[PDB]
Amino acid sequence: CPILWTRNGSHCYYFSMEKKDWNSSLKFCADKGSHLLTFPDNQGVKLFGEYLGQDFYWIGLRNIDGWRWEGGPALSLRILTNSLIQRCGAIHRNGLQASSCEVALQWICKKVL
Amino acid sequence: CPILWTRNGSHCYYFSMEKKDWNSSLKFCADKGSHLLTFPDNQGVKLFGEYLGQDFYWIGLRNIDGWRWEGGPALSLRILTNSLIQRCGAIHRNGLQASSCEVALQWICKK
Amino acid sequence: MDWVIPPISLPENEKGPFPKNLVQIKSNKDKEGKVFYSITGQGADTPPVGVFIIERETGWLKVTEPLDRERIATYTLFSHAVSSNGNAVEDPMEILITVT
Amino acid sequence: MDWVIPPISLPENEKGPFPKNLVQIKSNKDKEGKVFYSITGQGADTPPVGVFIIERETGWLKVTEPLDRERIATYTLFSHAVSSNGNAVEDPMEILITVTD
Ligand SMILES: [Ca+2]
Ligand SMILES: [Ca+2]
Ligand SMILES: [Ca+2]
Repeated sequence: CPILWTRNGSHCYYFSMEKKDWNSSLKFCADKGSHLLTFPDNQGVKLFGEYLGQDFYWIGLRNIDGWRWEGGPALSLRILTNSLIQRCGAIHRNGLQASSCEVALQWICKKVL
Repeated sequence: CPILWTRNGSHCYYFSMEKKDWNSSLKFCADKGSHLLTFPDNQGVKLFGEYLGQDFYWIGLRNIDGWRWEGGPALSLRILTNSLIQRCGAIHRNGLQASSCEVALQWICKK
Repeated sequence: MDWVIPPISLPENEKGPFPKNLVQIKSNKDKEGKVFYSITGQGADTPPVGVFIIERETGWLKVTEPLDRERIATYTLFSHAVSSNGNAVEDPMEILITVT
Repeated sequence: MDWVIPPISLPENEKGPFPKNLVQIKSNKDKEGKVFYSITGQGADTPPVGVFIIERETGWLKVTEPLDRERIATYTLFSHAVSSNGNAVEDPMEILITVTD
């Protein structure tokens, strides 16, 4: 995969350096023929955490009527939440965490192959 | 060119997420069989600026009695400096910039 | 409802100097004009007083001393936002902070 | 000389709210005891007063308003560090801040 993207077997990931709000992050991944990182089987979050310094990264997870993976099922994992108005999901070394969608954060894109 | 490392041509790079002072960043790349990024031909800094968001990254550039690339020649490029005691070199979007060697910054290794 | 709250994470036993920034909260009402912030709750304006403070003009929530998970595991704060004329531009927002 | 100064990059026309953090400076003397910081220079304590301020106990250098490269392209500040009794633990350090266009 291209420069700035890193490979893990069959998976190609983009751990952004810049920060964007949730919607712009979703759009950046699509525009690059990829998608915001998801764990649709609700597995692998703890493991993946070993790749995340100390910052939070936007992932394809949102709460519109309960937490859901973008294009996937309902979240079955814990997500630490500070306030009820935090409706978009992020990941960091200690697990999943909610944040207001307008907040600029780094994001992670994923593409297969 | 393992996970967290990125490839371009025959080169494999590590843009860190974590931060370390200059000596420790130099030691990290060495422990990984690589070296802190250098531009020994004094070329390519501008172009490389694209692979950098807005953060400063430690590279192999040092000022003991003058600016020099680690195991390379004298620096011949501009380097923004706030103070005379900033003796380690970093790179970011806008070019090279000096920083005190004790400051924790992200870093870039090259293999 | 125009509150914007970034993800708050904070380990116990942090080293100073203090105060240290946590996150910058804001109200999108600041698009119409400058907004001023304050916080209430235990750890803020009630015992343990002043452990958390907020920069009134910037919305920067900060912690003023090291924390001990075994002493106090979580804090519940409330954020407030007002306009130049001192009138509220948001209803208080409850913020639960868990000490890692 | 135990000053530690991170790289300072500052663009003109920044939006608020203000004040905004630039870098956190410090003296390695803070290992021996508490250090208190202050800055002097035009832009700090001489006209234009207050454009830059520093948080006395943390060392956080901050800017208080948008800058205009066209009107002032650079600022020369001097940082100072003292012990609890007011005695100096460092000699002043000149800090040149260039406003990015
Ligand atoms: Ca404890
Ligand atoms: Ca201008
Ligand atoms: Ca200009």
